[PDB]
Amino acid sequence: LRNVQVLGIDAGGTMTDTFFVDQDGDFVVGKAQSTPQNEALGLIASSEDGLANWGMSLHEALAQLQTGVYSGTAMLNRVVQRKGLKCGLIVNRGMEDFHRMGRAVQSHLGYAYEDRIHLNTHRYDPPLVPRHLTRGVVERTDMIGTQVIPLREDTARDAARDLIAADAEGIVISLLHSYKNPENERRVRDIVLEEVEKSGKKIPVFASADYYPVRKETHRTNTTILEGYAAEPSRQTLSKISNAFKERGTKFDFRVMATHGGTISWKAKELARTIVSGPIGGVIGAKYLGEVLGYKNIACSDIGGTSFDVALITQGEMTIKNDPDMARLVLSLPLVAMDSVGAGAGSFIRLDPYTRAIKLGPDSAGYRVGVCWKESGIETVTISDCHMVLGYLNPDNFLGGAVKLDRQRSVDAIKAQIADPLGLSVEDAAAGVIELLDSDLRDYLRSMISGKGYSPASFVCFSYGGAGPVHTYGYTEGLGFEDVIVPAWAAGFSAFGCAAADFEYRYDKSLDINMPTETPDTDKEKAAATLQAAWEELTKNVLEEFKLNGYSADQVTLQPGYRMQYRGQLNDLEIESPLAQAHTAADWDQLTDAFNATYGRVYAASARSPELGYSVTGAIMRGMVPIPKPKIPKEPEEGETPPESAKIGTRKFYRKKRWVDAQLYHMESLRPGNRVMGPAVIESDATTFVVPDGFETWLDGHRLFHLREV
Amino acid sequence: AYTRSKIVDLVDGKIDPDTLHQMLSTPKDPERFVTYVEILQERMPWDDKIILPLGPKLFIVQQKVSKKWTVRCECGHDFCDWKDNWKLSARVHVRDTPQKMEEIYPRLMAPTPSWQVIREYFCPECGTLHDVEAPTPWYPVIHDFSPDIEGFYQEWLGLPVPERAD
Ligand SMILES: [Zn+2]
Repeated sequence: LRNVQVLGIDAGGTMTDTFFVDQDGDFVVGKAQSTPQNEALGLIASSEDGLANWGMSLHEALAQLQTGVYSGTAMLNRVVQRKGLKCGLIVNRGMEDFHRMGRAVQSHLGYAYEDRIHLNTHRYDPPLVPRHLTRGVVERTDMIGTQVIPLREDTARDAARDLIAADAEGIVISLLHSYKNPENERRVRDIVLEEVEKSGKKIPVFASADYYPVRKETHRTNTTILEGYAAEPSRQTLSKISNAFKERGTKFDFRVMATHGGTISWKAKELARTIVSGPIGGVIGAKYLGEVLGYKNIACSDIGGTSFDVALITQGEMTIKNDPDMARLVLSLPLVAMDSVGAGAGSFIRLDPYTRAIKLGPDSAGYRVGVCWKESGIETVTISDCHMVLGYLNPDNFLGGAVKLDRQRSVDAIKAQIADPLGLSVEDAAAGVIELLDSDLRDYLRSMISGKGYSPASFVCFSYGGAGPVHTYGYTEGLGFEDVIVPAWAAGFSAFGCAAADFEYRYDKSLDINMPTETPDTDKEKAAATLQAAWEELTKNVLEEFKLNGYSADQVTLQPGYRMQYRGQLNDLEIESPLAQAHTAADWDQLTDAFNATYGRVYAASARSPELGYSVTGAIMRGMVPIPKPKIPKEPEEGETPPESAKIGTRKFYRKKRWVDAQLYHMESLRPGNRVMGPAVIESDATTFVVPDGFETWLDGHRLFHLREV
Repeated sequence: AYTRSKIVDLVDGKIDPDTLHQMLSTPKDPERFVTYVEILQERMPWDDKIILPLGPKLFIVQQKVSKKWTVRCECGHDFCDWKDNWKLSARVHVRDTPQKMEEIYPRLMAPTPSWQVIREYFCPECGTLHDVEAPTPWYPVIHDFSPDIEGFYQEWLGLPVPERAD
């Protein structure tokens, strides 16, 4: 009957999403509460929920899966809320101060135009590693590996003993120019490792050269500190899940979504590569969906249990920043350009004791939804509690009614905490929280677009929080988007983007090819020979890892690329090779010509400085094998009047100081072409789509809805 | 716009960063001055009205009875009439030797006192340091600020000027 082949996953603060793709592209989606202390438990439960719609067992499916992609949010959250581990740092003696000085930069990282110049706005955050947990070793290696000041190994032994004594929970080692010559930094690491053995303590050590061998020491050290600070807690998670699944009969190695939009292996020790894996899942699904349906300019908007994630897909592509910042930290890993604000369905609603103003978040309730769920033990109300008071949520359909949500719990806790301290009704208490959030999310989405120089009418807005379809009206109202779309699978949209991700392996090797403009055709063939070699050395790496994953070389599609620049420069360009093979003089002329071409486009024709000569800085090799991508429905459209079968009664719905009996519709029972006039709520097992009075929706043949102002 | 207790925290150097950014990045609250000056008033131990703050512990003030405008310390000392330089009626310490400069600077980081002098200016009653100048030798005392108090209250604030004698 059915062969299930691809699985995507968003392990979130609230729900763990599963997205199953079968051989013909047909899919089904599962939801379960996360089990953040061991995400395997929720993964299994969600799998069994999704698979049960196909009347199929978790056992039977796992034997057929050919690949799966994991994405999540546990690590990213730990960084943002500075809830990492008491981590310590060893750097070169005399330069212990550089972490906490933040290279000056980090007193204005990610500032809008206006605050970049408003001087009194600049502010330093706490350093990831405080000064009393930094130490210094006496060593110095220069920009080409020469050891000017040899490592005085004694200072490394005291460095270790100091941080062991300080009860550090991990130790990071960053020595200048170690990417070039890691001898001294790896001796330090070994010496530290020795001292932790003697202490009996459980302290892991991170050499920056072992993780992020790249220039710019503030970037490298921040990124490496991330492995100690935030990655380590969720290090258990990918081996707990992978073990639980091979135990259960999977024959593949999981992949993870990584910061540049591509997948990497679950085995990699650089978990910081996988830190924005969940959000990037959503951006990739929206990218995929656009390609099928020709939407080239899409603004992505995701609302989860904890935050509101937002990115722009500009002419078919996402933007990837090279040496980016994130959470006001310089980092060495390539990142997809996104943005968020820390509010979601579970964000906690508190009143300033002195101002008596409402502050949403920044923390969330997570898989515990709020007070409305009796067994959650949550005492502070959450935005989800206002949903219940106002009639947004159905008390008896959280997770299909598998979860008991009591409205009167929400009403009593809203009154005591918010309504009565503010002299308002529970209706007006709840409606003012939702109204503030509506405007706060709306002004952010409008401004990230304004900032990048675009009008909202140049884009189509994909909305897919899983709790975002509850406020699509809110943050979109009057922005002037060309169209606003709620796809029917909105709740597992990132896990949708993960099952949609290309099966691709990438491999890199750096190089030192230096050519003047005027060169004889023998220096020119020598250069083409050495690049030609590196592609072959890389080509066997791509194919060798695809063999260990059960793929013969015939199924692998190969794409060579290289990195070039004018001779004296600091940054280079990736260039897709027009030739798969190089070799002969004129081909090296093609590779330079191609470079020149893109440099004109990337910058300006008159930026070109051929007279400086050329420098080839690396070589690249990509490897694609085919995979069932999720098939977007193409249903025949019918009448605008929806069937009587889809009516499920009404709920008391309160918006602008008014109560109305809002119709209830079963999402799956709606047909292509129907229309729904507000006030109405559209419900399925795990998505609630809110259309207040004053709005309208219609459904198309691709199970996409469309919000109109009306 | 801003809560009163939040403008207090701002005076006490204890305001939270969110509201500090809010105050900076958005249009100013027309009401600030009247809330501010009232916040300072209730923290003085003398009931004479404050007209304009000159420093953290220094004010232009309206004598409750005579209605004269004067410069006043927080402690009580009236220096002079408000149109005069208060520093002319204050006490001054001049750092003009390496020994005195090296009391507030490590050597080498101190200025050289044949080029630059530190002139500290104190209230006579409480020893409070209201202002420190850093000019050259010979350089006059500096009359920092001569405010157009009438126009401020009358044209920019929409307030009556406080009663005034000479
Ligand atoms: Zn005094």
